[PDB]
Amino acid sequence: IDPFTKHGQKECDNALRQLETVRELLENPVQPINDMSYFGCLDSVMENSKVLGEAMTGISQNAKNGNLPEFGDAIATASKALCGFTEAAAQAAYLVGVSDPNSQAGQQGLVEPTQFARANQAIQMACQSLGEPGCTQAQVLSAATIVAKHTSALCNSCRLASARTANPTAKRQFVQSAKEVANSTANLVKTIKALDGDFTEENRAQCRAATAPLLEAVDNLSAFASNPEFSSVPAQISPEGRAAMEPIVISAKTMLESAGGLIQTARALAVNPRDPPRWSVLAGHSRTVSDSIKKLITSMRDKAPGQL
Repeated sequence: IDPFTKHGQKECDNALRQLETVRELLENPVQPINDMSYFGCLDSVMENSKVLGEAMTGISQNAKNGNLPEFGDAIATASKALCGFTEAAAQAAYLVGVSDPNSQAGQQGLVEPTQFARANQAIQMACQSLGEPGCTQAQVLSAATIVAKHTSALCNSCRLASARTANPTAKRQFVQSAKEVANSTANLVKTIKALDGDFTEENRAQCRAATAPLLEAVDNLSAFASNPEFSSVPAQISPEGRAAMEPIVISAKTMLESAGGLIQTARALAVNPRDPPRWSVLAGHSRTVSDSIKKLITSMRDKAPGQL
């Protein structure tokens, strides 16, 4: 296969993978998707529906006329607009479903807690680099200093954890934790400078020593943070909330499903556009993608007065 057609067909396959990933946003929205306000979602849906409508014209025109570079560009643009659209729709659907008097908003966990696997991995990596013969001076230094930036950011998380937990026993572990990590992390930073100034076996032994109190401090924290009452609590959306969000949610799903059929079918037409059955299939998908977006827009506008 010639590389231009391969490239065009790869654009479509990358687009279909992207739609599959983004569709998950619609499965159970029980947390905000992003930080848009309701009108921000509506504004984004409006903007994406113009970008999409143009890209859809470009997908059919360029597959018909054989312009493969522009076809693959229009498929990429369509994809980014559909992903945009879905992020805005899923966020709007969440905002609607939680706003019902019988629903309770989602609560985000106090810490990450991926931030803690990542810190502990940095430490293990720095220990291996400090210990094992296979690293340059510069490289032992980077692996030590990357530990400092994880643990330093763990201090900001403690702070925000305490200065928002209500629960005081936790608030105090998080204030205390911040100090232990800050004190251990300052200690490590000190050893790293002494090392990047005189690169001896004993200064290397000092940085190594400095990681144990630090790692213990990240372990008292990393372990204690992911207790219960600290994991995010999903929204509890009432039957009425669910029914109110449903037209947004189903129209966005139906949009994505028919967009996938439009792209899959375009992927074949770009190689051979003399195919009336596939143009008819594409047109069917295209009409559904357009009807879906109209419904979604209508549904978002019907509810928008509540968000003023």
